[PDB]
Amino acid sequence: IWLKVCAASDMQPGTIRRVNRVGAAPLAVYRVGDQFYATEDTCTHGIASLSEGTLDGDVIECPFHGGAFNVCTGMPASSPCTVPLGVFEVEVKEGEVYVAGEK
Amino acid sequence: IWLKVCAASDMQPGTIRRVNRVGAAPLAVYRVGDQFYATEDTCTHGIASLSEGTLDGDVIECPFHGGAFNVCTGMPASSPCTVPLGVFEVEVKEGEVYVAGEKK
Amino acid sequence: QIWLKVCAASDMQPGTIRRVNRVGAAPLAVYRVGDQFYATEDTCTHGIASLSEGTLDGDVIECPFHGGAFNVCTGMPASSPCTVPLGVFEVEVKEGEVYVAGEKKL
Amino acid sequence: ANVDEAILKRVKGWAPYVDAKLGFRNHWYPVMFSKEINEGEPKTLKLLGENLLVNRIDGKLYCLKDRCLHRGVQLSVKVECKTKSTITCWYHAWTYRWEDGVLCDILTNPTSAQIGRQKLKTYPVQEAKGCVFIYLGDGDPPPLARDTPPNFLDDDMEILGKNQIIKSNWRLAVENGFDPSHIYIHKDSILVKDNDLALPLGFAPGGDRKQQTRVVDDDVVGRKGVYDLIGEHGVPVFEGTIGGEVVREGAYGEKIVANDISIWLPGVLKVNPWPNPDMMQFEWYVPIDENTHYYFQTLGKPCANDEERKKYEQEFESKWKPMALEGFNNDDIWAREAMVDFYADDKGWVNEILFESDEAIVAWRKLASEHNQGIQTQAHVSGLEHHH
Amino acid sequence: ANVDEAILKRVKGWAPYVDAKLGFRNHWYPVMFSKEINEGEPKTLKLLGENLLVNRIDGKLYCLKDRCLHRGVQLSVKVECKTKSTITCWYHAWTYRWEDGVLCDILTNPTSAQIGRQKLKTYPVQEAKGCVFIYLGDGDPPPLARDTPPNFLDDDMEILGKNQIIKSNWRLAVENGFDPSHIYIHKDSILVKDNDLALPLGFAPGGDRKQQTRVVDDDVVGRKGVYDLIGEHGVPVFEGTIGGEVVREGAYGEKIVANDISIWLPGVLKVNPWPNPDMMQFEWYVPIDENTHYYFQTLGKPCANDEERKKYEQEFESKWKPMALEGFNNDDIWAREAMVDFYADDKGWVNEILFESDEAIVAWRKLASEHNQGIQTQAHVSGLEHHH
Amino acid sequence: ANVDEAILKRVKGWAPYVDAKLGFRNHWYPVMFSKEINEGEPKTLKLLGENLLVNRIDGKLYCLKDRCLHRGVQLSVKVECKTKSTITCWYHAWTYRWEDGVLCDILTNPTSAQIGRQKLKTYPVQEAKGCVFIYLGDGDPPPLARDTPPNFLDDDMEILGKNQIIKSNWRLAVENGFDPSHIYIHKDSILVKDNDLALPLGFAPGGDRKQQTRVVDDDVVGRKGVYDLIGEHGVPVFEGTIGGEVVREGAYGEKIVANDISIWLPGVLKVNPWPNPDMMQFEWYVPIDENTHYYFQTLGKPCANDEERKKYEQEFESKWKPMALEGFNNDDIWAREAMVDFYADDKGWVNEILFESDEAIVAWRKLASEHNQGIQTQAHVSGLEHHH
Ligand code: FES
Ligand code: FES
Ligand code: FES
Ligand code: FES
Ligand code: FES
Ligand code: FES
Ligand SMILES: [Fe+2]
Ligand SMILES: [Fe+2]
Ligand SMILES: [Fe+2]
Repeated sequence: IWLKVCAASDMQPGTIRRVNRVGAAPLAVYRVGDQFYATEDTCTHGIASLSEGTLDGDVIECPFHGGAFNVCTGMPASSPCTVPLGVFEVEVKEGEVYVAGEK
Repeated sequence: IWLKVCAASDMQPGTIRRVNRVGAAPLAVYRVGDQFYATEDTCTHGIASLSEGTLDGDVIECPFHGGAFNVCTGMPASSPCTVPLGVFEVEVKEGEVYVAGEKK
Repeated sequence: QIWLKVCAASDMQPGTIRRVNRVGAAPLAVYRVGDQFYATEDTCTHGIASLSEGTLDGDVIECPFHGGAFNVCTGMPASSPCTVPLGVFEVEVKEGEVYVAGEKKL
Repeated sequence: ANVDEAILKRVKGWAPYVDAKLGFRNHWYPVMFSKEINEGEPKTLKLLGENLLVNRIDGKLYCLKDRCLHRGVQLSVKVECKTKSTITCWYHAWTYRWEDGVLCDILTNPTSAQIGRQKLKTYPVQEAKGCVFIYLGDGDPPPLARDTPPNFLDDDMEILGKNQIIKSNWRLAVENGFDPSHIYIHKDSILVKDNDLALPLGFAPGGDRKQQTRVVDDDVVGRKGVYDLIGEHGVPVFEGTIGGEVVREGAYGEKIVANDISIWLPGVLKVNPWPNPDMMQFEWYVPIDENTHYYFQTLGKPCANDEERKKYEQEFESKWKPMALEGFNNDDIWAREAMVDFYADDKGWVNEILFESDEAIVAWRKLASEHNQGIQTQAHVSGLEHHH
Repeated sequence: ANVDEAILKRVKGWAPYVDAKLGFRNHWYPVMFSKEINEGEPKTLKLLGENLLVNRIDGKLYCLKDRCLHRGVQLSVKVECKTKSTITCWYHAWTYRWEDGVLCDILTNPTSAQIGRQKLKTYPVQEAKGCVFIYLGDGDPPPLARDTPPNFLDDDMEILGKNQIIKSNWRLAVENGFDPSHIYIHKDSILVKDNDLALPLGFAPGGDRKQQTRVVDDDVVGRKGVYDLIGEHGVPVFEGTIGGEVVREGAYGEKIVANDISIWLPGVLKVNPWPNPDMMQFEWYVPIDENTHYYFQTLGKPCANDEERKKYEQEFESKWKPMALEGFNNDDIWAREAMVDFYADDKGWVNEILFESDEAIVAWRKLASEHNQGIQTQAHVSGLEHHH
Repeated sequence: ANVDEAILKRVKGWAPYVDAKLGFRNHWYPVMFSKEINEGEPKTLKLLGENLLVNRIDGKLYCLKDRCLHRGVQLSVKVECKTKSTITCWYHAWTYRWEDGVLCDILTNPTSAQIGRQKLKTYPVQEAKGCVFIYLGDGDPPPLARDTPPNFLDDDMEILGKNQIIKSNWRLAVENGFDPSHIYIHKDSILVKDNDLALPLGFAPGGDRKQQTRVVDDDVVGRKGVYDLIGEHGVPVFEGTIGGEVVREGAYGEKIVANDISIWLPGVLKVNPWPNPDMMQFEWYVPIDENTHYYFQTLGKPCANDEERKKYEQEFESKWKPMALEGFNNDDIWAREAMVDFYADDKGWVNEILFESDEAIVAWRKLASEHNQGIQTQAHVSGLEHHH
């Protein structure tokens, strides 16, 4: 059920990686420090790719309008975003990053 | 001519006390530091009760529009007030405060 | 005259301006920046103001009319609304005497 | 949020009210009469600064914000209701359900990921006494009774009225209506003379300040209001004098009316009895934007059967509407307009010089400040803002 | 504080003047002619941004601010003068005395504590030469002569004229009037041809800066103004050229006029002789608000008896008024309007590129900045604000 | 800086574009057709907020800023061209040469030190294809081809058109024109039916983002633009559905048009072929001020001789102009106006909810932000400012 995304070391701290999924909506994996999180990649306010946004701590800022979400809860942190992001639990085992298939 | 207000000790410095009078307009008694003063209670700019206002030093600020008066002279201190407030003589006799209940 | 006698170098304090009137020509302004002397037309190129009645700040003179300014060394505008460069006139001190050129630099 | 902070700082007794230039959010407001909106005929209107669309589907009313989520155009520029339960934007065909505002389809791109993922703002709408009320607020609405004067909803109360747009901020309208001494402007009223009404020029206050009004902080339904009791111990003034000489007189009519006057949140006045001993007047001053309001007037009369209500409707159209609602209240309209300049820069809220009868207005300002359910802001209109 | 501080800091030579967008307070200003205000018929007008009311009682003029102290409505909306010496607000009947503005009665509540304790603003009013002057200021006024040009008040000087509202800030009107080179816009005026006047196209200045004008600040009457002396050493331009080719000629008429031009605070121009060798023109540019002014025109001609004084009037109506005041000065009107945009944002005061003849304007700007009796502010209009 | 910095900070992907409310400086812009400006007949216009004067002397066009250097009035209030190569301000006669804007003479003072020492702003003007282009920029202009769509300048391309002022900011016009899904508003166009055109309702995008457009920055002439390639991998929508049921169908005509759609800086759209298989449409959305733009429409059709040019001209006036330029695009005009409110406060740039086809507009916003030649500011209009 889980999806093997990459090696933890493939991502530098404070970076975002877009994870495409054939026949499904892309996801975004965020590395906050040594912690990893994942949400839907598409901003809920438009068509922007959050992985092309700015990560500040555990808050991802959308590149289009400055809307933002807490990558841990998926809840909006800044307007104009109002619809919560889909969250996917992530677990790191043996230096490998896995992202749940569902929210 | 004097009206029994209260014991000087019943008022902490920087406080205001309204003095209701039978068949007459209310008065306001202010304790600035260790001295007492009195004026009409009604703001001259309207119908507000100055005793519900804020006292800063010897200046009372009206709760309605922020106008203000010097409680010692009754002279306006802040706009929109322009009409001098009536001041009443106060007297502290043996621990208790008294107001002239008669315009100075 | 090629060189116009202005005043004694010692007659000018650092950071001061002196107006030089000329017969048949527009007035000049002589500035003392530190121990050096510079000169330009006195009339602000943006209007009819006299720069010698303005404020000198370093090597930049500020016009008293609208706040425009010029660099007294190059004559180039330093602050809007001035846009037209000032004519600059060479200044030399001979025997402690300040002399300003009668013709501006090319 | 709507007024200079320096001014709000000064009016400590009622800062929220002074700030509420656009009105109070989270309250019900009447905007039109039931007969003004027919099946499948969407109608536009602006309330609390927001452009809205109301439609009747299978007899029931629905309200959607008249602003497409996509490029912000008003859907009403070119209405396209392609199915009974939806409305399609004329620009790129984003389609919304009237029922819940959900973006259910997009004709220009049936594969869009936005479908089923966005929702256009909707507002509760309820019809009562032939009047259309909209809850301009968020979340589950309170009972309509909370925002209406006592008895307006009585089973036997027959309501008839008139509505129009007036050029003045809603508050100026409220204060004029509840103003005990404003009756002076009605001294030459045709209604007073023709309906032989008793109408003084004003009142000489009696009793203490606390006795001048009666604030209702709560009801079985939670309504909030203030009653004008200046006439309880006050002396009616029928003779107007200047320098001791008589220059005017009040109306010495026999009919005693308006002995019961109250103002209620969100801003509706109840005058009883009026304009006749067997009737009541309920009027709202609804905020449209910062400079205008709906002057929603209604006259109520208890009627037990269709005979009484039929007679009432006839009396209303031939007498009460033209003589009272228009003939009497028209003077209130220009009075409100006359106060616009003084308060337009928000400075009137500081410079006004009040006198005794204004105790009623002050009570209302404080009540409104303490119990309104929210201050409408320009941000609510364009889109709430917040930066983490 | 009427203009951006950054701009004021730039115009060090006349910042007060640039800040005086609403005009100078504490000066006399003509607003209408005596014949326009009748006994017991109050007239409204706006002066320096303030709405005023002027009434004539027993032949004497009185001025009250047209704004009730209570809710700030204009009393003029519905004038109620119930006794010869008072005016009653139409709203709640607060009554004021024309002579001192004291609130002497309130018909809606004869027992109010406000009675006798409040006072509506009044302004001194004086009639001279058939003109109505209002002292828009505080305290006892100075003599009218201080704010009038020399000779305007001469015993035998008969004054006639017209007044109207023009769409431009008062300062643009003043500068255009005192502008030595603006006569170019009058080169085709009918008065020029028809009255055989000598009128050049401009002037080639002569002499030093100080010789271009005569600043008057030693006048015993207190008058403060400036004389335009460009013609004393300047060579008048009668043949305008481009590339050395004559493209325009001045007017080679025989009548010598306008050899004496002066501007005086608060803003009145005196042209002598004009429009004829035996006449004089006095014109005020009175501030109504930041965008408008009264263009109060007057023509004077000595008259020793009731006759000729009548012939003067006949000629005024037949020639002087239509040919000069209108035919000549009408071009000044659109010229003023043409400068509105450049100075509207206050930036024209910094970007203007002046030339030699503007020395006269600069002199006026400096005189006005140094000798004005006060800067009118919006606070004066709404109500002065302060914390002592 | 034309927009609240807080908003600009939010739109990091295209802040320069959002800030360019007045348009992009240093680009060529068409403002009228050659036949509209005749010899010795000065014409006024406003471009990028600046008032300009255009004149034709000996067949050549010249452009001068319509604002005298002296007191900032528009020379056009009263045009005075006293010599073929100059214009004389009607106020104080400052005279400028059309060729270089140099202040060459001053009739009111031939001795003025300003003569030959000041110069009025001038802008390059060029006529191509019967269109008048003005380079609203500073310094030597780039080749016109840089600011025109491909083929517009082709030797045989015959250009005809129409121009008008539309009440909307130029960017709303640009985006509507390049908006792939806005074709929905044209579904009932007479042109579509009356010319047997195939026109879907919209498109179901296919492929990735990059494939939705083609960003051009490799053109040898330096032109910068974007091609809308939504139809390359997308599925045209011919059956519009709500709840899965067909409620609207597109047009099934035989003529294939609009194969290539591209938008180019400074803001000109090229649709090809259109409105017929053998024609092209080139339209500009020229900034006049922050609220309006010129909708400069042109249709191009290859013509090999005077005979074909005349034939085309006749078909243009009788069919293409009324049926396409007006009958088809008129819907674009009100669509642009409908977006004004949402974006007027600059908040729409943050609150808009975009969907897939907007990828085209986003590409344009990014290209414009990155390759524009300068942001026009209000300071450019009033006078550039800078402190030492
Ligand atoms: S598309 Fe992300 S904030 Fe608008
Ligand atoms: S009532 Fe006191 S400041 Fe107004
Ligand atoms: S005259 Fe010097 S800045 Fe204008
Ligand atoms: S603005 Fe409504 S669908 Fe695009
Ligand atoms: S506003 Fe004038 S008496 Fe109330
Ligand atoms: S404003 Fe043009 S010459 Fe003076
Ligand atoms: Fe009323
Ligand atoms: Fe003139
Ligand atoms: Fe279109």
